[PDB]
Amino acid sequence: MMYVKLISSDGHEFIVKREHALTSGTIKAMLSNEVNFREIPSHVLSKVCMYFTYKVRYTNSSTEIPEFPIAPEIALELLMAANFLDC
Amino acid sequence: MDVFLMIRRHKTTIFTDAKESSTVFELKRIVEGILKRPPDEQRLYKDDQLLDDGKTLGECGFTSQTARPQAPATVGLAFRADDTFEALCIEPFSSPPELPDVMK
Amino acid sequence: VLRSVNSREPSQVIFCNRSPRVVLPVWLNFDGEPQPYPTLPPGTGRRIHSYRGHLWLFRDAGTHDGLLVNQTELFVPSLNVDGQPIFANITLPVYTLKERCLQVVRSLVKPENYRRLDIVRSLYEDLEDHPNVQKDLERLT
Ligand SMILES: CC(=O)N[C@H](C(=O)N1C[C@H](O)[C@H](F)[C@H]1C(=O)NCc1ccc(-c2scnc2C)cc1)C(C)(C)C
Repeated sequence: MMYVKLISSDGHEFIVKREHALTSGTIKAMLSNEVNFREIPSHVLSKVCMYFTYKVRYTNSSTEIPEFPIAPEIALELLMAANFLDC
Repeated sequence: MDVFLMIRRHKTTIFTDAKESSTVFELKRIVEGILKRPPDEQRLYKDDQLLDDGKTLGECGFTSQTARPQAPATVGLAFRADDTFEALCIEPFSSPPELPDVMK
Repeated sequence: VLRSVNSREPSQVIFCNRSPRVVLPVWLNFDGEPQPYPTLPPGTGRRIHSYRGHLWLFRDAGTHDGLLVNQTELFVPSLNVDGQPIFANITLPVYTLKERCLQVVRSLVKPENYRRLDIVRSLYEDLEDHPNVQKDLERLT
């Protein structure tokens, strides 16, 4: 199982499956095994990593799908990061 | 049933999944592959509680409906350097800024 | 192009809302015009009388966000076998993270203030371009 390291602006190092990270076309390009993000704080990048897990678990599933939750405090910063990462 | 986790030590966070029926020791094997440290140099935690190698993740309270993909459960990690284990330490995430006027 | 066929052949259906949103069923009439019907609260159902060859789609009643029905965009009632109704499972799609972020922001900021936000102009346009049934019909044609 291959993993990769995504690093926030504040130094937090998140470690996820390579398959999950390639959800983002932007990250796919920055690889083709670590990537630094100078604009994205850890409170945003953790939510991005949770979205990967969510997408891969519920894409094309006939079971019921729960809502992906987003706190109002982080909505604007997360919006900007999803626009950049194209996810 | 799959459970979804964040395994955290200092400024390191690992996102991974495991079976409810799998063991604490087997979770250390997973860490070993990623961080290159053998099981005997690792301690794992639910909050402040040290976890036994033989127990299942389900026994230790990680169930498929609490440890979800969009909201995974946290498992503490601590290493041994030489003779003694370090104290469990987890750096918090960054703080969000104040909500702008138009969102209040 | 997209319109119900006037078949006059009955078809009993169950609308089953397996989403957390309040649902608005939309019948496309014989001229292709969207016609709204009464809403379903989350986790509820209704047995209704439709007809073979008719077209339906489903939306969030308050924000008009698009929903899926038996895994897809459009639902068309078919022949009832053994007097059993056709099931119509209404669910959340896996929205992109971008589109989800827009939903939450729209629900927090009043449309007059989208411009006072500190973001690039093309995100102001993405916020103002809220989901709309007319556009999605044009798209799917
Ligand atoms: C012969 C024909 O095509 N009749 C149409 C008709 O009866 N329709 C069009 C659709 O097939 C629809 F299913 C049906 C209809 O209007 N049935 C009554 C009805 C009333 C309420 C509801 C709903 S939707 C959510 N809650 C309810 C109670 C569903 C169906 C007319 C009257 C609208 C022309």
